[PDB]
Amino acid sequence: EIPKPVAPAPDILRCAYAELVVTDLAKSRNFYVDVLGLHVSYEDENQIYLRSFEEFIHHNLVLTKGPVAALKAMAFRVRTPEDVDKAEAYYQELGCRTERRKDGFVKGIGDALRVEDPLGFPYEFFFETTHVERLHMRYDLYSAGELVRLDHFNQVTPDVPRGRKYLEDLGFRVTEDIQDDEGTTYAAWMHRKGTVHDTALTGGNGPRLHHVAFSTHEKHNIIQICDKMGALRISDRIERGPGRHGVSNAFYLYILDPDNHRIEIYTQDYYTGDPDNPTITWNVHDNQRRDWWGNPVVPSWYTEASKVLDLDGNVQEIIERTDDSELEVTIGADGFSFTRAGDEDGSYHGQASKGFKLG
Amino acid sequence: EIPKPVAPAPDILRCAYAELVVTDLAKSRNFYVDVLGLHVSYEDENQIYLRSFEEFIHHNLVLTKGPVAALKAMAFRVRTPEDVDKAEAYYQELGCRTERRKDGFVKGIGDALRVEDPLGFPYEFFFETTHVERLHMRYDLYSAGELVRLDHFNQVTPDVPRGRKYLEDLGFRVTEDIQDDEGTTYAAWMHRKGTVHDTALTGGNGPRLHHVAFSTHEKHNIIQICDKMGALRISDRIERGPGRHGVSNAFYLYILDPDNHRIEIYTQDYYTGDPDNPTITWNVHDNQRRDWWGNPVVPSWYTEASKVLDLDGNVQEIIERTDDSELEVTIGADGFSFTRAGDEDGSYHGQASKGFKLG
Amino acid sequence: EIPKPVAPAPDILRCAYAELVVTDLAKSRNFYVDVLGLHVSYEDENQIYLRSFEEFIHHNLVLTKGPVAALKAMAFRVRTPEDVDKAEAYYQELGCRTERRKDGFVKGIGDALRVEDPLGFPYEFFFETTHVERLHMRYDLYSAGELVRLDHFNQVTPDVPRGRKYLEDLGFRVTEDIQDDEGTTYAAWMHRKGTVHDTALTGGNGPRLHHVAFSTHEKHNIIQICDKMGALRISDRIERGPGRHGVSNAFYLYILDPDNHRIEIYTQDYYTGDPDNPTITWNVHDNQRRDWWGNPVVPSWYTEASKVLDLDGNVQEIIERTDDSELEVTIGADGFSFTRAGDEDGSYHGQASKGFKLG
Amino acid sequence: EIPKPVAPAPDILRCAYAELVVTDLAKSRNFYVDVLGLHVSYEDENQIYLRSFEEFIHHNLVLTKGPVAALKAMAFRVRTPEDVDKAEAYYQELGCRTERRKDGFVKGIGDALRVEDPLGFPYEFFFETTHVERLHMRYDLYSAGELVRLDHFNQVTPDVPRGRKYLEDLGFRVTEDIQDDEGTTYAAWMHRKGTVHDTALTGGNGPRLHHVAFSTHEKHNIIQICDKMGALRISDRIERGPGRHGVSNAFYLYILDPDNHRIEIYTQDYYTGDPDNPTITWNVHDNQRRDWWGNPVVPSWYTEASKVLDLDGNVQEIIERTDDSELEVTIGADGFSFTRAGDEDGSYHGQASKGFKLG
Ligand SMILES: O=C(O)C(=O)/C=C\C(=C/O)[N+](=O)[O-]
Ligand SMILES: O=C1C=CC([N+](=O)[O-])=C[C@]1(O)OO
Ligand SMILES: O=C1C=CC([N+](=O)[O-])=C[C@]1(O)OO
Ligand SMILES: O=C1C=CC([N+](=O)[O-])=C[C@H]1O
Ligand SMILES: [Ca+2]
Ligand SMILES: [Fe+2]
Ligand SMILES: [Fe+2]
Ligand SMILES: [Fe+2]
Ligand SMILES: [Fe+2]
Repeated sequence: EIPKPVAPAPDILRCAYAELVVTDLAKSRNFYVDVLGLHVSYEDENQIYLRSFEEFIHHNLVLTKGPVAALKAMAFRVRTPEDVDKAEAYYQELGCRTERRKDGFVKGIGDALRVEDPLGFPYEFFFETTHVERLHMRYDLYSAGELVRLDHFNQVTPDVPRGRKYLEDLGFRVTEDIQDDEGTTYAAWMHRKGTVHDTALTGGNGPRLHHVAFSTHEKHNIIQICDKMGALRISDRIERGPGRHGVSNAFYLYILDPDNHRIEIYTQDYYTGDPDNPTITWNVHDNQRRDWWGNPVVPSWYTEASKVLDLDGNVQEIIERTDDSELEVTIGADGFSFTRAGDEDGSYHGQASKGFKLG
Repeated sequence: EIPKPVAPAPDILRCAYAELVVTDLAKSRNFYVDVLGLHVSYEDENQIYLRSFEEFIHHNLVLTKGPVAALKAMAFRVRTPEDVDKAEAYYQELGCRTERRKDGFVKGIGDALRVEDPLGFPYEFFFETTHVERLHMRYDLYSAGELVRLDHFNQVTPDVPRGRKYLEDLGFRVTEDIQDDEGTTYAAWMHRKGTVHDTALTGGNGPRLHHVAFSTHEKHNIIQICDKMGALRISDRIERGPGRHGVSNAFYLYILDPDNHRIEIYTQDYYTGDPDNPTITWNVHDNQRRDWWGNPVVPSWYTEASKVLDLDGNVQEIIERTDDSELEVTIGADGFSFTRAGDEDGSYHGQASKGFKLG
Repeated sequence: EIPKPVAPAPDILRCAYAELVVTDLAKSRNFYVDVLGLHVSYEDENQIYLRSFEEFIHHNLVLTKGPVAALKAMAFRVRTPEDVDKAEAYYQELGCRTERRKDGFVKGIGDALRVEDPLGFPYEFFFETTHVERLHMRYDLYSAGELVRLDHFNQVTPDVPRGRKYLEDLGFRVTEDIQDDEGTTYAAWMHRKGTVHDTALTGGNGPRLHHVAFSTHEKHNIIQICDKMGALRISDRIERGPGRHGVSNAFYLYILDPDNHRIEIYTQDYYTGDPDNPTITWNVHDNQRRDWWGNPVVPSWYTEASKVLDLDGNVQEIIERTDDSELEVTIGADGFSFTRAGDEDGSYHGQASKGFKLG
Repeated sequence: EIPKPVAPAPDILRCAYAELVVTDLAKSRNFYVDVLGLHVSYEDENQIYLRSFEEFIHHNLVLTKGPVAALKAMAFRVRTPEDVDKAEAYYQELGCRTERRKDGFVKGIGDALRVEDPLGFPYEFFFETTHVERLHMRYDLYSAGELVRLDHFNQVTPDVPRGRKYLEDLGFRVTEDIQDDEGTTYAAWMHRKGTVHDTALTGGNGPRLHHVAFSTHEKHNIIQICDKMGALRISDRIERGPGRHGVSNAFYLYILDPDNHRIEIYTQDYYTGDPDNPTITWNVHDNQRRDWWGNPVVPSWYTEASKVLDLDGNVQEIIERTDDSELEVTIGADGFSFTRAGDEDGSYHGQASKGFKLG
């Protein structure tokens, strides 16, 4: 569907920051800085610029006050200045709306391209950025739940193979995926920096942003987040987890900000930088693929995701998935999942694992 | 009401071991030894004797081959040889059936008393025991999921207040409980050794044994047990967890052995040895009381538990609870739970937390 | 030989708090509160009262402004009010000075007895204390190096067997000790609460206070204290560690406060509550006894310790040890230590392990 | 002084494996397999092939029986089969001895080029390697001390700047170095894979191999290695640590194999893949540069290192450093180090930190 341009792909380094529209800047500030302990690079009455403990670029998260909570841009750092020109020609050849600012769209970023990409997502490409104090040895500042890096984004899109091919052309390498025996793809993970992923597609009504993911050093740092959320009596904002993922093998947690933007806390996946890095495909009915301990996937995880904006700041039209639903085929009334393939013991039919059905 | 005897209670030091009857010895061995890493002190075609990493007494668990899987004895060590006589007098005055074996009921234990207690539970009291090599610095043997001590038992009984009074008289001090505003007690925790408990009472049809708990050093050790069960493709034997308890504050996991005896893995509760240790009462509707992160309590946790035997080796008849059911008042069709008292937001009506209903 | 009184010992529960005299109260506040994260129960111009994360009694540590930095009192909590009576009668029979104050010596303590004990140490015994908010679930307050309990004191005294027998009559049970093949005892560890110790004797010139130890939950919380002191550029106040102890098997770290009072951080020793708990004796020349990894023991650890005060607030006269010196016999010019008993390989003559002499 | 070739550099992915010659195969196997838990990919009477938990290529270490313990090859994987031709051309232009084997030098490596590089080190470049089962989710085989990846090499060489420029032409990017005000360089670290390093240069008599480094997931894994070595009564084989590095910010430990080959265990350094990644220069006298906590650097760490072999299997002649010795300027009789720059308090003159002097 999406052809490969003749123009060369920009050389993408890694996911770098997201810009999220939030409704109430103070309430968001409490969440990101007071609960989560992210580091303020800059803030005013309109925006809060936040970085992780080990980051030296200006920010990993920008929160912008607005009327409608949404993703405004997912940004990728490119290797050279010229790569911003290479990105522009690329998305031009594709027929996508693009916007170039030599001065950047946000503080702490220089020359940048924003695009409405083929999947309806607002991507940013940029090289130039304001270096700040790298806080990686500032143990006087370290919190028990310290967020040390931006790791990845996850995008909800109807047709996964279509998006996958397009990301592949752009230079992302696919590391794992979820399929069924009848040829349906439910999800795919792909990378540039040599971790399991820098972004990922999740099958579903799209464009929507599923989540943004930050890394911690150790599993006990993720346990601390949960513990702190209990003490602040906000455990209702813990959406799902903690657990160990099947796909990626990372220890994980999903939480929800004031505007229901989903944040993932993530640690200890594996190295993927070799070009013949072996791929891993999971069957959708495998009850260890998402939570390795067989714990049930929370139904909100499959249905809820953030709005995304176009370049005029307007919410993008959602298109409905027509391929089968992961929720439905695993935990819905006609779904099933298994612990050992072909074994009736430890399998679930028409309900989730651990004795639950959908609420 | 169980009367306080005139006879002095045995000075109980701690929970010491449990004797569990199992149907297939070889399968059971694979779980406790090969999966969980417990250390064999003795075995034959009929029994397996197992101790934790820091134990010096002969064993913490005895698996005994039998035709019906059940708790045969929950054993407590007492401070002196003389306390065994005390225990016999005490139980006789209560009108209970007792049996005394000067050379013990199981290997590695000397003079012992077993009783059918007023709650219908098979308790043992002993002092004499064969000292073995204490493995506390045998780091050459240390597993990534190493089980380091026996921590507690947990008992299902229909009338908690009644059992509580009897256990206080016996010298246990209640450290935490769960109650509602209408007079109902759903569970109680009680100790001798200065941790949160040596046993506890869980409201339900009983006598049934709810679980036996072992401790790890660190939270990562419990994570590894989950990870290993995932690798062995027996995640369906993970019943509930891992999580942070409210009551007790401990990190925890619950897993099911081949006869569905429930085992808890536990770490990092607090010191309770001062005689005026503050008692903590939780409301039964508080959705952070069992799992602090608010994850739903799996239904089987409330409905399933092991049979217990009398002194003749027959299963004790089960007496139904008539008091309110914790399951029903919190996660049942007319149930209710809350995150913040008096707040509707993050409350649950007629269902479980995180988007689930009972399957 | 200190005689055994006819009067019964008081029932001691555990070590409870220390009172340290400090010379600059602001400078000390910065260390114990800002660096270490101790929680303030009460403060004014003259005194700071601090508790650990899991404590429900008023405080574990009192910092008292004064002219000469010293130990003012090491306090042990007793099981009942009448144990303070037993304590007074006990020490009086011993011929020791006593002072009783019905309203206590520091805020938050009630009826209290302080004594100049047979070894020159200021011991306190009390029962009454003001209960405070137990912060054990206050994870919104939890530091990456959080101190969770008061664990023990360690005293320096010239004649270890003499002190040992006195502490034994007083109800403490020896757990581990250090001796040589010539009859000399160098150190002894003894307890009431069922951990390795509540106090301990280190041979040397005394009465002096070697240290006060606080516990953490996990090994990484001790690592963080080190990492924080690095980031505050006060690494010169890390005296020794971190490491794994041979004796006690605890993970450990020694640091120095503004007045050189030594503080230990400690986690994960083993259960000692059974009366036949197997005692362990190490040879003084075993290079794994103090640090299990063989790392050398810093000479200041052997030579430096705090002054103690008598009941009139004057520094106790120091009596010189004549028994052999641990320092000299192990790491001095004619000292010796071994890795494997009998083996010349991995032994050290006239120097420290790992390639070092003493400066 | 090493000129840049006109021939394009091979595209280097990462350090891949080391081949070490050992004198007693059986004893070396005990150390690497039974003590350290590395995984066998192939073994016979002459050689052991070992890999780390997360590796998919054939091996990360080859132990080769032979007369003199030494490094035989340090191998880097390249991007494409063609990069092997490029490396041959590159080194031929340098005037270095080369040897090309189309079916490789060791099992499970295909087309390979070995060389005697300008510093005298036997480098290998390959692309082709036999894929093996990636053990990253094999938690049934995970050890409490698990080694999860090969992270880096560290080479000892007399002229750090000379070596630095040659590695830079070869595509390695410098991340951190150690220098003094007089203009001497003592040490430099350089990468390809996006971590602090794939190889490093330590100033000293060379060519020697300083160490081979493996990563763990968490800091506790490294503490387990030290605990297990105390239990095996081989703590004398613990050379240095465990510690937090200043350079790299990684938690670390140095141990010694039966042939005195040094192994580093290492975790949690930071991301370096952006092309403008800030370089960090430390002053040689800063006592927090090597151990962040101020612990002394063991002198053997500076003086001892492994012989390396030329292409005929003969040991390479060692050239003496004429630049200043890091040992002598920091811990030698004329050296010094500081905690805070310019502050004499926490400074050390003519000795090491923590009250120690050179052995
Ligand atoms: O004595 C302590 O300090 C302690 O906590 C336990 C043991 C100890 C030294 O102090 N040790 O070196 O083994
Ligand atoms: O981070 C992730 C990796 C694995 C995964 N999953 O559920 O296994 C989902 C996930 O959230 O996708 O981005
Ligand atoms: O270990 C326990 C402590 C707390 C608890 N719970 O679910 O809170 C249950 C529990 O399992 O009872 O013994
Ligand atoms: O790997 C490292 C990192 C830093 C370092 N150092 O002494 O700081 C030495 C090495 O062996
Ligand atoms: Ca009610
Ligand atoms: Fe994710
Ligand atoms: Fe329990
Ligand atoms: Fe101590
Ligand atoms: Fe290194």
